[PDB]
Amino acid sequence: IEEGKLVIWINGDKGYNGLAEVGKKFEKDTGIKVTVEHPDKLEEKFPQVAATGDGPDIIFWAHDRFGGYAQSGLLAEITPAAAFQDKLYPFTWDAVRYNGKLIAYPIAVEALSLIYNKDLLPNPPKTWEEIPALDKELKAKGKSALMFNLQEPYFTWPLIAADGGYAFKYAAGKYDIKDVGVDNAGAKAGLTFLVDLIKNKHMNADTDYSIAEAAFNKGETAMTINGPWAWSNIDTSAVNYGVTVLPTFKGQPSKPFVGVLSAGINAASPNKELAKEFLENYLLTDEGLEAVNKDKPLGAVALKSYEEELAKDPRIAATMENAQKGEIMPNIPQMSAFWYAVRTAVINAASGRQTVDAALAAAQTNAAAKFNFTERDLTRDVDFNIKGDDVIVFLHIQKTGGTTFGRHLVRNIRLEQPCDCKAGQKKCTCHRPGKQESWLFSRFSTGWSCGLHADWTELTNCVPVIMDRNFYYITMLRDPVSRYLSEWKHVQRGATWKTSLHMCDGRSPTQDELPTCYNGDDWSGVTLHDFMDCPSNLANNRQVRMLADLSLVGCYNLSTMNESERNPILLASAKSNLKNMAFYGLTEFQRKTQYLFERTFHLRFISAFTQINSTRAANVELRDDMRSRIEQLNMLDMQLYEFAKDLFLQRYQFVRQRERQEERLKRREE
Ligand SMILES: O=C(O)[C@H]1O[C@@H](Oc2ccc([N+](=O)[O-])cc2)[C@H](O)[C@@H](O)[C@@H]1O[C@H]1O[C@H](CO)[C@@H](O[C@@H]2O[C@@H](C(=O)O)[C@@H](O[C@H]3O[C@H](CO)[C@@H](O[C@@H]4O[C@H](C(=O)O)[C@@H](O[C@H]5O[C@H](CO)[C@@H](O)[C@H](O)[C@H]5NS(=O)(=O)O)[C@H](O)[C@H]4O)[C@H](O)[C@H]3NS(=O)(=O)O)[C@H](O)[C@H]2OS(=O)(=O)O)[C@H](O)[C@H]1NS(=O)(=O)O
Ligand SMILES: OC[C@H]1O[C@H](O[C@H]2[C@H](O)[C@@H](O)[C@@H](O[C@H]3[C@H](O)[C@@H](O)[C@@H](O[C@H]4[C@H](O)[C@@H](O)[C@@H](O)O[C@@H]4CO)O[C@@H]3CO)O[C@@H]2CO)[C@H](O)[C@@H](O)[C@@H]1O
Ligand SMILES: Nc1ncnc2c1ncn2[C@@H]1O[C@H](COP(=O)(O)O)[C@@H](OP(=O)(O)O)[C@H]1O
Ligand SMILES: [Cl-]
Ligand SMILES: [Cl-]
Ligand SMILES: [Cl-]
Ligand code: NA
Ligand code: NA
Ligand code: NA
Ligand code: NA
Repeated sequence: IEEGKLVIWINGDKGYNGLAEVGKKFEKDTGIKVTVEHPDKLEEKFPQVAATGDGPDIIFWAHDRFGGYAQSGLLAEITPAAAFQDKLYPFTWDAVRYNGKLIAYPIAVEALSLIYNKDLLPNPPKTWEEIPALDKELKAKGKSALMFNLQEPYFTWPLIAADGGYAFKYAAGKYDIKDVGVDNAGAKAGLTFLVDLIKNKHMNADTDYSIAEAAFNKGETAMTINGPWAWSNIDTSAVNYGVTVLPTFKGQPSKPFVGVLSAGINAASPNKELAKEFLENYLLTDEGLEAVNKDKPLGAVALKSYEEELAKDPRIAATMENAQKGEIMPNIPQMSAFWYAVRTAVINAASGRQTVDAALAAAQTNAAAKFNFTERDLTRDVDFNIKGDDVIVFLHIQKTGGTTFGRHLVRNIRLEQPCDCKAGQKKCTCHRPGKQESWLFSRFSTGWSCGLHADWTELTNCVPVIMDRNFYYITMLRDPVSRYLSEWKHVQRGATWKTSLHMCDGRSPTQDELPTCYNGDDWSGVTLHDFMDCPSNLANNRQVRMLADLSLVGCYNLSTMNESERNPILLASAKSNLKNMAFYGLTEFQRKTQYLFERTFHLRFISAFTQINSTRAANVELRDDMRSRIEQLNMLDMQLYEFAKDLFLQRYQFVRQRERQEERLKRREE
């Protein structure tokens, strides 16, 4: 981001040419250039890049995305004088308040309306229920009743919400993120109605924004559902159209989710005062908003003065009627998870590939961020025969507390013949009774015989050969921000693990495949910024990479597939390999780790594990924006760890409960 310039991101359906005109007036008056851009998926890109030092100075989107950005420390708190605040409606400032603080400037209120072609349909239907009859009439005339975007849940939500669907329950002054309303009876009735429209061929599951718009603007369909921004192209096509209240469902109004177009200032912007000037003194004026509105209409604008001027527009009147009947969107971080969940459910139900009930049940789980596991997933019972052919393999991922855990395995297990650890010696002899055979494959027993910090791909391909059986793989995991910081501090004091083989498909990577991040013998002294800056840093997503089958993505050769393909493959593979291990622990839960290891393998430790809170990672003072960048660099690991933590804690609860029941049944004999 350059100082002395402004870069603005706004969505491609908004009046970006008009906004650019406002930017040119600002430049005329100040010599400060303003660049407007409309990148694809800007709302996903922003948290990915703002966290570094790219990204725009100002980001426009509906307010629902901004709580998540604010929680990650990506937005500047905005500081409008009371005089300026009174220029906009309080309704709209509420939309942009997060945890007591204002995090953007409200621009305009948007709600979906029913848009109809007066030359085909001079009185639009008041109910969804009458649409099938109407369509049958229109099809006899070579036309259809209704087409609108079925791919984005924003457009189908009004119907799903009408009879009772909700996102998050509002209770006791906040949104309850555990009380999700996507699979209740009302939600199902709404979605069932839409699925039925499609089954009876009144609508097509494939219809998206473009297809619906093209059909309406060409007079092929009598109605569409869309926002104020859409009116411009309709006027361009010279359709004679009206904008009205959405139809009712089961006698109740359609309830669109209401958005407030909002302008946030990037926390990493060196231009915060200039951004403030532009927004307050150029855009949020009658003239600024008029310039944007003339390009693509904004809806009901937040600035009282200009909102009064346009209030008489019946299109805006209908927009206000639908907005009053709907609900303002929450701005909480969990909104994007809600939307992603509903997006998928609606597509799969609409296609007929999944029933409404199953699809919404899946959305419910996802929106509430829950994990369902089978009994088999929770039950890990290993008749561990040290006398037999069983071998425990400890896959040690760097900085997960593996030195501690590995020392526990060789020093701390009560065995008839425990490991023989001679004083002042690194390794131990962990042999079966009476034999010269090892029961533990690990750094402190066999050594790094399949390579330094051999990962899942290496171990599974090397261990069986180098020991000739039942192999019981185990590992430890750590929250990724802490694990990443720990690795940065260890590298900063000389760690490189440069002798690791990184073997996959029978060879090590080439330098082109895996470039080194440092010149010279090591990366000692590196700052966190420079650590984060190397694209090929093996610290990034280390736990996923080391638990996945790397052959599935072409090993270390990043040209063999795109990131959009490679990433889901890695995550799924790591989840599967982890889940299917005999056991794993979490660094943050030392005692639960001990207990589950003991109950999995039917072993006991001599001395209790202990929790060390005062780690080197814990001592790093971490800005929220920086934490967020570390999360983004480790996003696969963040997902793996969320999964792993939940499974681990569900395993703990399951095993403890069972043990408590057993004790009790025993007492209920005596
Ligand atoms: O045996 C020979 O061939 C011998 O021959 C001699 O010549 C003759 C001998 C005899 C006769 N005769 O007539 O009788 C004639 C001639 C010749 O002079 C020798 O050069 C030659 O020796 C060669 O072979 C021997 C046997 O293989 C080698 O000795 C082995 O290896 C040594 C070594 O590699 O240094 C040494 O191993 C011990 O020390 C290592 C280094 O510390 C240990 O490995 C390290 O483990 C670290 C760890 O786990 O902590 C790891 O650290 C990294 O990860 C951790 C955890 O994440 C981080 O904390 C660290 O920060 C991180 N550091 S990093 O970022 O820098 O990576 C390290 O990476 C890893 O290197 C090793 O575990 C330890 N083994 S031990 O405990 O068992 O002792 C030993 O002497 C020996 O090991 S072993 O074979 O017994 O297992 C010798 O090196 C080799 N010399 S060479 O010149 O040919 O290469
Ligand atoms: O990978 C699947 C898709 O993911 C991406 O879309 C996501 C967004 O990132 C989420 O934020 C959300 O989108 C919401 C949006 O936040 C909300 O404001 C509303 O968007 C309206 C907008 O208010 C209005 O101004 C106008 O622009 O129409 C928008 C709807 O098209 O509703 C959205 C949900 O429909 O969820 C979506 C996933 O549905 C990514 O951008 C996609 O390209 C990708 O396919
Ligand atoms: N019992 C324990 N409780 C909490 N953290 C522990 C621990 N034993 C080790 N760790 C942490 O695990 C990291 C070392 O992992 P490894 O042995 O795999 O290199 C260190 O993190 P820090 O570097 O942040 O201090 C260390 O503090
Ligand atoms: Cl070794
Ligand atoms: Cl614990
Ligand atoms: Cl037990
Ligand atoms: Na040795
Ligand atoms: Na260490
Ligand atoms: Na160096
Ligand atoms: Na800290």
